[PDB]
Amino acid sequence: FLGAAGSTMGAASMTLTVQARNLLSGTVWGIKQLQARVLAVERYLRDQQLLGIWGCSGKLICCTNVPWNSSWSNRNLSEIWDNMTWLQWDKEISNYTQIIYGLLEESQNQQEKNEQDL
Amino acid sequence: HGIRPVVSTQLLLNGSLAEKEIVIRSENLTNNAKIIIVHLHTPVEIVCTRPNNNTRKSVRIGPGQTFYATGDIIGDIKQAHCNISEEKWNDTLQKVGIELQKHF
Amino acid sequence: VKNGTVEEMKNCSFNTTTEIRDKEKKEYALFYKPDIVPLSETNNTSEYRLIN
Amino acid sequence: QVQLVQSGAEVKKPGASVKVSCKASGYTFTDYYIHWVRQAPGQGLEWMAWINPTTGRTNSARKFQGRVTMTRDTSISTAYMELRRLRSDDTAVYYCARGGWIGLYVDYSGYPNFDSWGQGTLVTVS
Amino acid sequence: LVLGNVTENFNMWKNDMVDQMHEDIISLWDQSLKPCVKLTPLCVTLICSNAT
Amino acid sequence: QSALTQPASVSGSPGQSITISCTGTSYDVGSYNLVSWYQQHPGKAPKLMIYEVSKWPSGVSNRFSGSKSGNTASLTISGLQAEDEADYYCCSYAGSSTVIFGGGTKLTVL
Ligand SMILES: *[C@@H]1O[C@H](CO)[C@@H](O[C@@H]2O[C@H](CO)[C@@H](O[C@@H]3O[C@H](CO[C@H]4O[C@H](CO[C@H]5O[C@H](CO)[C@@H](O)[C@H](O)[C@@H]5O[C@H]5O[C@H](CO)[C@@H](O)[C@H](O)[C@@H]5O)[C@@H](O)[C@H](O[C@H]5O[C@H](CO)[C@@H](O)[C@H](O)[C@@H]5O)[C@@H]4O)[C@@H](O)[C@H](O[C@H]4O[C@H](CO)[C@@H](O)[C@H](O)[C@@H]4O[C@H]4O[C@H](CO)[C@@H](O)[C@H](O)[C@@H]4O[C@H]4O[C@H](CO)[C@@H](O)[C@H](O)[C@@H]4O)[C@@H]3O)[C@H](O)[C@H]2NC(C)=O)[C@H](O)[C@H]1NC(C)=O
Ligand SMILES: *[C@@H]1O[C@H](CO)[C@@H](O[C@@H]2O[C@H](CO)[C@@H](O[C@@H]3O[C@H](CO)[C@@H](O)[C@H](O[C@H]4O[C@H](CO)[C@@H](O)[C@H](O)[C@@H]4O[C@H]4O[C@H](CO)[C@@H](O)[C@H](O)[C@@H]4O)[C@@H]3O)[C@H](O)[C@H]2NC(C)=O)[C@H](O)[C@H]1NC(C)=O
Ligand SMILES: *[C@@H]1O[C@H](CO)[C@@H](O[C@@H]2O[C@H](CO)[C@@H](O)[C@H](O)[C@H]2NC(C)=O)[C@H](O)[C@H]1NC(C)=O
Repeated sequence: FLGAAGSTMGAASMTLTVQARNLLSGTVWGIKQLQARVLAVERYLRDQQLLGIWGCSGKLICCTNVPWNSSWSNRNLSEIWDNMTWLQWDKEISNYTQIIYGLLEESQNQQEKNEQDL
Repeated sequence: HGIRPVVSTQLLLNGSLAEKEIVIRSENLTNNAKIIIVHLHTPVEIVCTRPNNNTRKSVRIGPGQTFYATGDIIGDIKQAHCNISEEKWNDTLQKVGIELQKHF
Repeated sequence: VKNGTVEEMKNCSFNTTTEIRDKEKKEYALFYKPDIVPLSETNNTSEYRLIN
Repeated sequence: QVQLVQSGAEVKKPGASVKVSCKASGYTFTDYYIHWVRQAPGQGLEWMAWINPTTGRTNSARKFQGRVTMTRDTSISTAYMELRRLRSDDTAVYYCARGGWIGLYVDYSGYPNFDSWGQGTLVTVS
Repeated sequence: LVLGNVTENFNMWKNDMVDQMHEDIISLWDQSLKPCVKLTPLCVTLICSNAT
Repeated sequence: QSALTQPASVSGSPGQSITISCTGTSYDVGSYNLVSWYQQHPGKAPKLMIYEVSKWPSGVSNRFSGSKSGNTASLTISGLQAEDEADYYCCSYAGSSTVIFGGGTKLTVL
């Protein structure tokens, strides 16, 4: 399920479908378990929503035309794929995520205005 | 809005003020039964109190469960009352009068 | 009272089941007049009911 | 001017009872409280009780609860103080004084603003 | 499943799972007593022997 | 009995200023706005000069003034004439249904 943790970005770029699969299950007892069973679908729907706004409904490694403002990392590829791992990298880029997302939304939408004109 | 769920029967306590002026609102003003709602532009500061100094007594009713009731009274008994400033009230009442005369 | 007009409390006493056992004892309390209604089927004013 | 008149003097044995009077004039006698205060010779003042003229419901310090009876007679504007079980300690001068106004919406009963006294009556327990 | 190249922090005394477990077992305890007999008439006077 | 402790006596001479005080408790003096002062001298019933902390009755003695802070109430004199020779008493509403007095004190003049 999560054996790819601690590995490099190149390593866990493969077997992402292993993590993508296992996010739904449950059955019923009353007060809490039902509350524990609408959390799964709600979490999955939110994570799919944010991926679908950015034109990335295909659950691949989705690639984007929004520039990497160097202030976000000020770091180079050579120090990243060879050694660095996902959680450790996430602790860095986490300082800018909410700013990044809206740019993805709008860029998807200008790509949309470009596609429609016929 | 932040709704204030306070309860009252003849005067709307602690409510939010009117929009810009005293406004009257009703389902059908011509009908008697439709209870009209009058919304005021300025508040009238009411104050109420009970001068008596009650004290509470612990009576026991069966196993484990208590029941409270008023014991003696320590002060000298007086009348519980409410107070409203007259000059505010009469002026506000006349303003409601003109807003009623708009429709009558 | 001889004179004046104020609220008054109508001191009342009742035979409640006591804190322990199904033993009984007497107890007293005060009740505002709207909470109390005269009972008596005969013309007597020494016996009262709660409005419940 | 407003003034209160009092009994002359009393002499009693221990275990007996004493009644002292306090008649007032010059103001509407029902509109003010009456405060009773005791003065032992060459010693501190001891406040004793108060009474509302229009009703009963006296109250007094715990030294004298269940032992002092209090009434007023509306006919002749006279208040009366009853001490029922005397001790040798109770030898002192007894005063009556007019208290705060009897408001119908505010509790002025406990207010120390009394401003008109009697002559003081000397009670001797011997 | 074992993770090969990871490291984490743990805290016994700030752990949340205990603060849920207590509520769980208190609630499950309370279910078992709801349909059962309530006693209450047993509070009556008890006269007992002088066993010696 | 009374919590209104008071000094025993003072003394002075013409033109001086003297401040009497009484210490009560948080229950009575430190909770209510109803301290008052009284005086008496032999052969006479006592007399009022300060009521409700600092206000004056009819006529007598604008000279006297008083105030309270914490559990302490005070009466202030200045000029200190011969008529001020009297036994001054501390008084306060004691909470509940009771007023309570202090021990009293003599102003030795002049
Ligand atoms: C909600 O709203 C309610 C209202 O609807 C409200 O209830 C009201 O609250 C107020 C505020 O708390 C209460 O006000 C009190 O009123 C008391 C009574 O006041 C009236 O009566 C007296 C006496 O009147 C007689 O004597 C005068 C002469 O003095 C005559 O001219 C009169 O005609 C009258 O005559 C008698 O004989 C007639 C014969 O037929 C009778 O018909 C008649 O009934 C009488 O028996 C008047 O003096 C009062 O006037 C005062 O006010 C005017 C206007 O400001 C002044 O110009 C005037 O000089 C007076 O000051 C009024 O007419 C008051 O006693 C009380 O004030 C005193 O007590 C309080 C409490 O202790 C003190 O804080 C205050 O400082 C006052 O103390 C002085 O007086 C008392 C005794 O009166 C003394 O014990 C005290 O030591 C001090 O006197 C000494 O010092 C004086 C110098 O400072 C000196 O002058 C004195 O001589 C003495 O040395 C207070 O004002 C009101 O009663 C409530 N309403 C009712 C119905 O009770 C309620 O609070 C509200 N609630 C809320 C939550 O908001
Ligand atoms: C409304 O009613 C309520 C009751 O329902 C009233 O509340 C009561 O108020 C009284 C005050 O009048 C208060 O009495 C005190 O109780 C304490 C016990 O809890 C006592 O310790 C205290 O005694 C000390 O103070 C007295 C003077 O106030 C002295 O006479 C006595 O000797 C004690 O003094 C010694 O101790 C103190 C403290 O250590 C020290 O500073 C002194 O120097 C001295 O050494 C009082 O008896 C009740 O406790 C109150 N009850 C409740 C339940 O709160 C209320 O006042 C009423 N209000 C109105 C407006 O009427
Ligand atoms: C209410 O009435 C009851 C009696 O019905 C009073 O209770 C008595 O009080 C006196 C005075 O302390 C005692 O001698 C009796 O022992 C009490 N009797 C009982 C049965 O408790 C009570 O004091 C009254 N209270 C008020 C506020 O009026």
